[PDB]
Amino acid sequence: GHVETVLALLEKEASQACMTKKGFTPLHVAAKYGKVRVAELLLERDAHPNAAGKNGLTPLHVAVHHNNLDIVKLLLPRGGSPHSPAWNGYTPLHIAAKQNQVEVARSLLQYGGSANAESVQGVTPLHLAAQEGHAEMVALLLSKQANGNLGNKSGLTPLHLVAQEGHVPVADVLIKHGVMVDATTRMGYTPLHVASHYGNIKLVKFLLQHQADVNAKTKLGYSPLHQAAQQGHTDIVTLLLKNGASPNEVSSDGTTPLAIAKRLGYISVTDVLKVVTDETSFVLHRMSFPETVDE
Repeated sequence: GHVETVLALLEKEASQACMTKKGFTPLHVAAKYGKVRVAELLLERDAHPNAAGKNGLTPLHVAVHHNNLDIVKLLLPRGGSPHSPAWNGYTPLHIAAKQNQVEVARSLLQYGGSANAESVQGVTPLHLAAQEGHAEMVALLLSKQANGNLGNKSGLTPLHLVAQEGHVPVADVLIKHGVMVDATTRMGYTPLHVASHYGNIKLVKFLLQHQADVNAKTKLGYSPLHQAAQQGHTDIVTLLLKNGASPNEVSSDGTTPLAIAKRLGYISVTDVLKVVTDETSFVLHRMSFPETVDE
């Protein structure tokens, strides 16, 4: 970060195509190390921000990983990359949400933002924002207009992920906005099913209030009970049963919530579930897990 040295290098016309084996650009180290006085020097030679290496990364993507936003706010008029994805198809929106800077939403709001762009998985920036579910996100995301609950390849809707992490705040914000409470996955799992597998009574109570069905069955017969029993989360199973969840529902494999609780040797659960459950629909080991976005 010696700026007058770079001024000396400028008259010698060093190329701005200086590319390493890792795919870095001269803009990337200025984005990382926060040595930024040379940025106006780099634009004296009319630098172009659109530059993607082997990993397809942009100055904004490297900038948001370690944010010195004063450069980015001025790069945006200097032909900034509005919807640039990474090699993973990742937009700056959801990675900025996961990094969760306080003004990065305002930084993109200076231009705008798209929180529905498809990744290589099919996940939207709205869904990855809801997965972290920060405090300012549920306020700011309102200004952006996007599908409130957006499925992925799995069919995972923001509500589903919120139930997975059991973030009550986000689950509230989302229900208030009018997202689908019982949104289903490609296999047929709802945010209740998923919360019951998680075993979070809070992430289940909230959903009960949201009116997600307590007997929502999967395409293979698994219900939020079967799931709480396989998980061994007696708390969630009791919360379901108390709220009317049926305990005598046979799945596509012939195992009820009791059958499962038993096979898994969970006794605390088996005591309530086995008695609440009626006699097993059939005389007799495939489990049931909700979908999740891949790495």
